[PDB]
Amino acid sequence: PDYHEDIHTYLREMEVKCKPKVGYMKKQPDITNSMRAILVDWLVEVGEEYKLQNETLHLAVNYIDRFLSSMSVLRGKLQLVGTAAMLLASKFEEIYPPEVAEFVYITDDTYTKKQVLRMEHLVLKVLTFDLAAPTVNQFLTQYFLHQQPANCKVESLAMFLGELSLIDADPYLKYLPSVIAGAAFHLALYTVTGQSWPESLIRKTGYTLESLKPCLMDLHQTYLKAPQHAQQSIREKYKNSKYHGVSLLNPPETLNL
Amino acid sequence: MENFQKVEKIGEGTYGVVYKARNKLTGEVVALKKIRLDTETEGVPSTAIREISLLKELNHPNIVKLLDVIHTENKLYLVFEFLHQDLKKFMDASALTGIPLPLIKSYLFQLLQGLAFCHSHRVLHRDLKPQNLLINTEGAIKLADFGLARAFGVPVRTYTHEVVTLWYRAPEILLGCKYYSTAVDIWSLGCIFAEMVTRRALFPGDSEIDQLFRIFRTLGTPDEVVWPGVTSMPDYKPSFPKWARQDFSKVVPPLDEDGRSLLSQMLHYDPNKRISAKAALAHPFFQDVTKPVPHLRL
Repeated sequence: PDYHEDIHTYLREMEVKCKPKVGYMKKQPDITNSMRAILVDWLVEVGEEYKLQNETLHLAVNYIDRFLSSMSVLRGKLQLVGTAAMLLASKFEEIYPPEVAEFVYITDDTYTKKQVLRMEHLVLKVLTFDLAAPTVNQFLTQYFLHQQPANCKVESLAMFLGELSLIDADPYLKYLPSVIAGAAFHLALYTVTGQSWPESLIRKTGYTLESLKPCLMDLHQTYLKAPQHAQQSIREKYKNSKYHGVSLLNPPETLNL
Repeated sequence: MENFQKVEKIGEGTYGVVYKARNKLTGEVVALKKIRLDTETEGVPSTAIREISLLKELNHPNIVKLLDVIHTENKLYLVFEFLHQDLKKFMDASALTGIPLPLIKSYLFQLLQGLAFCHSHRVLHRDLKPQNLLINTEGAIKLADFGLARAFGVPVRTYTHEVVTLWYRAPEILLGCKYYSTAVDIWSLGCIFAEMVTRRALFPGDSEIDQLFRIFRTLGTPDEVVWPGVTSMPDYKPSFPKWARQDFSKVVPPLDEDGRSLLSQMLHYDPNKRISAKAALAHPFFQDVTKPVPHLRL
């Protein structure tokens, strides 16, 4: 707690300096939001298959969006960007990463070791080694302390909603990680407990319920539409009992804001 | 790399080798870490990935400045500010006379300032021991070697193979806690503080269990009153001998009451109750702190 406020302040500074270009997919000649959505969904599977943390997946996505913010990428190389990003994120966050051979194997050998490594080096150059990016998880972790009491279903559900925001560059690129986390948390807390974004967290973040509204409205819509959504790996992941079945919970029909 | 002149080898170090070098254009004296690639296979080592990405966010006078990273196809180089030597070599050289108390105080004060800054920037060092603490002739001391450092925006899990040497290892870890916390860094600083003071390692264990029992003989075997949870921890055995807390006047004779107080709080058993770097700096023991200059032999 001495340093907890300072961590939060600093993560707020840093999340602004690792923000992707919000408009980047429009300037990107051979790729789209839906190609991105596929890749990320696959990264979720890859993370499930190798038992990676959730933070690892959130970092990789941040890396990928920063790289595409300043590099043109053809379609057939997008997955190589994604793979190297996952590999990098593993080396940063995992206790020990899977081996490169695995990351080659998970591509159906559509690339080679040489290519994955050469891309690792490229992502590192393009991100200037700035790998320690704030994620919505880091912010949820911090918010979870303001529960009275802790409620493991609220936690699991916030993380689920958070993880959904990864998939859809429209609209989730326009929101900072701290704001997505703010919404995800309020929405989970309402769905599970019927409470709202608490006064303590307003004081901590400066974010009012008003401020989170655009993100909430979008997040709610995503939650409502999640089972029709084209990529499902996350809804799958979070029907498990690890996450208290929260992907099966029925969203409210209104938020009454 | 063409602008750098090898001066001399200064360590084999967290793989591969570390050279003193001179920039031929600016005259800046520098330390170089050479990583081969090779690697062996497997790309940029995880350890260098963390070291670079964390240490480049950590600009502070008590933290060894990372100056540059030169990334070839076939070789990777970290360039650091240069400092003449480590605390281990200096304690060693100071065996006969001892390190004067006011310089002990300066150093510990400085280490806590570096470490507070790490902690406020969500970095755990995890490998604080005297050879990873670097000093100069002007009387500064800096934290170095961030090979094992970790960001803790989300909790950091414990791992049998990536852990400080035994002597500076916190009791949490020896007892099998699942998460690291900032307190492990304070523990290590506590051990080092006492070592500067007494000239003797505080807990020099031959093994995990020996390390634990040495800790236990000095501070007493912890029980549930002192440290809620301790019995339920994975590597807690109820067969543990129940020793009693030695008199602190006898474990660090040279220290006054302020010094004993601070050390007691740095060696608190329960990680939540162990003093923080930030609170440590406000301890009365630093009331009168100064910045002496050591006598370095080199």
